[PDB]
Amino acid sequence: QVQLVQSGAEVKKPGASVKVSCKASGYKFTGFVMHWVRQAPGQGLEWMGFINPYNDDIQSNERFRGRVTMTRDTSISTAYMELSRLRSDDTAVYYCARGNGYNFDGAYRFFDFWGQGTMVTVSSASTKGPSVFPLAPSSKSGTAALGCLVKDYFPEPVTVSWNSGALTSGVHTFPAVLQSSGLYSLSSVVTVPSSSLGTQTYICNVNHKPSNTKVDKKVEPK
Amino acid sequence: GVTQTPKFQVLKTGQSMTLQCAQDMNHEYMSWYRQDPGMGLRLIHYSVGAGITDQGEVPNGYNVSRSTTEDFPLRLLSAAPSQTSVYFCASRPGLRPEQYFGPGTRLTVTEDLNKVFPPEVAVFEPSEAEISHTQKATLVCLATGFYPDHVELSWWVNGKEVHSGVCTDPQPLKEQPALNDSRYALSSRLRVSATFWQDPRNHFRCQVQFYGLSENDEWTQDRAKPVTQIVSAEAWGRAD
Amino acid sequence: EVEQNSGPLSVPEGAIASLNCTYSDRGSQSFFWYRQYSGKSPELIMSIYSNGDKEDGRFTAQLNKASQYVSLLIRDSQPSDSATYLCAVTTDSKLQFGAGTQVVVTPDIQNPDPAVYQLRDSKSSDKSVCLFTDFDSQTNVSQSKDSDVYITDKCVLDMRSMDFKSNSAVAWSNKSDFACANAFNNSIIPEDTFFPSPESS
Amino acid sequence: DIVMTQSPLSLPVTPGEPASISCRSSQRLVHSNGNTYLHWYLQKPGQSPRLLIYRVSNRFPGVPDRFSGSGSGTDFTLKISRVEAEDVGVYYCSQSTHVPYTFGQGTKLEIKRTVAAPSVFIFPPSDEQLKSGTASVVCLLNNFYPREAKVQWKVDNALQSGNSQESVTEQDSKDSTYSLSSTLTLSKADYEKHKVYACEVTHQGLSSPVTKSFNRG
Ligand SMILES: [Cl-]
Ligand SMILES: [Cl-]
Ligand SMILES: [Zn+2]
Ligand SMILES: [Zn+2]
Ligand SMILES: [Zn+2]
Repeated sequence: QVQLVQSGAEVKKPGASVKVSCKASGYKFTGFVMHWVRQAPGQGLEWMGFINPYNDDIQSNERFRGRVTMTRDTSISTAYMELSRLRSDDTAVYYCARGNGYNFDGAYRFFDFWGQGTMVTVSSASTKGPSVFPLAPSSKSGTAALGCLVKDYFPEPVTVSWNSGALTSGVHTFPAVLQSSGLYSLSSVVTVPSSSLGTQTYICNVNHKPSNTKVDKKVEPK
Repeated sequence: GVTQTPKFQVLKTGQSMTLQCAQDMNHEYMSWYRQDPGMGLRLIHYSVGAGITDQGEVPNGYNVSRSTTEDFPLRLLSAAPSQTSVYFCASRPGLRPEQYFGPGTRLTVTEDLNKVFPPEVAVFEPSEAEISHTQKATLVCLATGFYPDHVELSWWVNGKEVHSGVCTDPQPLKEQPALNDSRYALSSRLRVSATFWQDPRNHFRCQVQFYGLSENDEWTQDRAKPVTQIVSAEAWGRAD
Repeated sequence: EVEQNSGPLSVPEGAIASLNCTYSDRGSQSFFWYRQYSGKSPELIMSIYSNGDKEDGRFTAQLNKASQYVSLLIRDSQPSDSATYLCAVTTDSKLQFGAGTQVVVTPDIQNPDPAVYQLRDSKSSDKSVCLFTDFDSQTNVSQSKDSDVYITDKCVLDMRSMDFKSNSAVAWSNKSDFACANAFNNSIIPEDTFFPSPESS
Repeated sequence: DIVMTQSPLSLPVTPGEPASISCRSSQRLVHSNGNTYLHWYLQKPGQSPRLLIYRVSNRFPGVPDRFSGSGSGTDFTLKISRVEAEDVGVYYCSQSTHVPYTFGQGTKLEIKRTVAAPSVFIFPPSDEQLKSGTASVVCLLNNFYPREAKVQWKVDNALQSGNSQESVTEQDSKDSTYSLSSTLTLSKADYEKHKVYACEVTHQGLSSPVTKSFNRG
């Protein structure tokens, strides 16, 4: 079980720095090269550089030379990526991707495992946790739809799960919309059997990491 | 007598394997054992006759089958790093209480096959000071950086294998002893008379049979797939 | 349960290697001795079924059913006999095996001439090994203290047609510091070890 | 920088049909060590990218053998022998021979399926939200195809404009459908001046528009 676990999302002001971490598990950490790849919202992929945790050897994209710094701590199997003098177009999800080549092999040039990503928003606006409201199943409910409304948060993202991960089928978590207040809003829905409404408990698990919000909202028929 | 295949095997965690065992002695009782340092021989399963099988001390993750009297396969359902051991098959008449053992299967289970490396082999020619001082000539062979520890070193003089004047280390050195995935080094010596080394018609070859991956195994590294192969090094006699 | 004596037993060539073995089941009627060479399989060498002595070449097995005691003596020990000896016990036609006793028979070196030689790679002269050889069995080789210096334990070779036996240990390293003069520095070696000068360039 | 260009940038394909994505590089990609470090990754919606083919034509273990790669010089092709619904996402060719490593723009594979009309659902604002002073009314359009859909909000039969936002999911990996959520935002005071709340859905799968409505406020 190779796993790469990255640090949580953040908002940083323009001119500030961010240090994104990536903790490796399930393999000898110094044996593989760790790359950093970014993707701006709705955009393609951009390689930033890499560190070889064994010898501290680095390579970097000239486009970030002077702002990017890759380090590692072998005691805690973590690789860091610090990016300085944050500009508005540095808003992106940042991924750590493991090179395939073990023990100095050239296969390091292609990536096998990736972290989940760390969204960094470059903004002078303040962090705000969301409000979570039930989208109650209809009395006139066959299949019934229910969900949760995650209103007024900044910055992105929020994660939403159902029944702690035990409910995945028929789930639709929608892309957030930016409201005129400069705040985000999203809904998460699930279509379930109408017959289950009386018996089965439905709880949405919302997480907004920039504000440390963790809400477990029970969704019931009125 | 008791036959076993393969002699060596490297597996990836989760893989399946069947160690074959067969005898032509009409023995009713066949058994499987594993041998680990510190521990002695531990019985895994036994069969008191065709169609009958029973659990030994360590049945955990092993299945056995006795469809015929001659064969007794040991199936490894899903290989785990704890199953790394030497396995021996054994057969008793079951009627003389004497037990005979198969040659053994040395098995290594690794989390990743990218840790498998063939040896590099080098021959070191006799020192002139040794030749003059003792009238003897010692050739040294090194097999380095191999994983797993599944190798067979032999010396060949003039196209024929030799055993006289040979000493190969009984166990390899761990290159990084602290590590569990450590690569190995092994040395051997071949000592001949100074005059035998001095004849340029004599050719000495040090051969290392390495057991590694199959030609059907998957491989994503830039380096060559570390398959079962012979790696050798040679030296020619010299009237220097 | 089968229990054997503490190993490795160091036995000089020509001497008797004495192996003991005790068992707990009093109804045991079959007792055996297996010889296992390193990286090889256990081979049955002796079987004893009733009290007293059983000889077979250089081996003598002894059984004392009353004391639940099995013995194996290896007379006129040869370095050839260096192996692990396993004691196995049973009651009827399972076999309980002991952990074994490793026996190391040290060769009788009557004419030692201890020296450290430098041998070069037949393919590349910059690569070399240090061979500590022709020392008597009083000398023990210590393992490497440094992690990038490799040292093998003493090995006995037999030049059979000449009836000549000799000990040797190999040492090698990529370290710029490494030299034949310092290779075996962690071992207590003879004061008169010959250290020939290497070939200069 | 070596420029990697993909063609087409959007690829609609019916399951069972073959697909082909071209990758063109601004320079040759053979490294001094002899290897050509040209690869193909697929990023499915909401996930990290995943390696399919490494070094032009080598399939990564675990990838279905319906994916294959070929090419030399500056022209490289990724082929899918028979496309399956799970192949939906963006394909990227990559060059890691020379630093900086560079990716193509991405080619979005779209699965053509049969027309599927949306299942429409409406949700009134929760009483917990109403206490706060705002009213959100949600309309859900579940599992439809094609992606073209129109939602009109009606409050007491009056057509709304400027007080709603919508978002649509990516095409599903199993049924190849889209889902849309539309929120109508009103203040608690204006929400309480009206009885009928309705969202009206038009889509190709519907011969006549479908209305879902509720009374209260
Ligand atoms: Cl980007
Ligand atoms: Cl209502
Ligand atoms: Zn520069
Ligand atoms: Zn109005
Ligand atoms: Zn109004």
